[PDB]
Amino acid sequence: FLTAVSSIDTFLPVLNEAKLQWPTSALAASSEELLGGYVGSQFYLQDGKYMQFQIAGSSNRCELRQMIPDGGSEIGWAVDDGTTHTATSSIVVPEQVDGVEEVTIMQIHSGEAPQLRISWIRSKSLDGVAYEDFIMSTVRIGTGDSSDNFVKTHLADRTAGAMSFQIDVKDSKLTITVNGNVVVNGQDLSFWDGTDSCYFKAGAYNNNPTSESATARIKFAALAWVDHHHH
Repeated sequence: FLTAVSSIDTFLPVLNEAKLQWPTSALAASSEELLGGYVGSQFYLQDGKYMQFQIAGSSNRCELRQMIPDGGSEIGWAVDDGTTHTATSSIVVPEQVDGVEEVTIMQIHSGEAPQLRISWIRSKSLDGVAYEDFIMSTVRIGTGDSSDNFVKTHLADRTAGAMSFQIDVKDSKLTITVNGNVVVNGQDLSFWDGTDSCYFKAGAYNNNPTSESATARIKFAALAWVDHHHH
């Protein structure tokens, strides 16, 4: 039988501040249900240690969505509200099966668009350099579809072992730290000033697969939204 993520202590803080969306943006489990042992093949505890997300199908997802703690409603914050917004994680990205091409593993999202996606990607060229099997950041600096709306950055080659991520947003600037090294230092997010519906997500969101049957799989060793106000 599948073991529930809430059966150990590691992920209780974040489960108290999230809801699960699966297999689309539809609610699959409230915070209370996650703390109460919600479990399925899409979301279970692997190796007694990892919060494992699994999803197949183009644009489908199995993702935690940040919520107000202790049974609260949807959170929304702004990049320019003056507070530091921080997410941390430690992620094992296994070798992905054939047909999986890109998996988004953390996001900053608003009602209508992703400000930031961190994704694993099988193969891509960036700025005239071909990269394989790597982690990338995609930042939106507009809502359009042309390449001037995006800032895309190679963060790191995928490792077999856990990779740690920290995302900080403060005063309309984004910092991304990977394995303790600042890789994205003060990216401008001021396009989004005034949008007060932003929130963190994490999990697996499957992008442009070549088979809708192929299951993406991501293992989290740690995940938290870090509150700088301690309220």
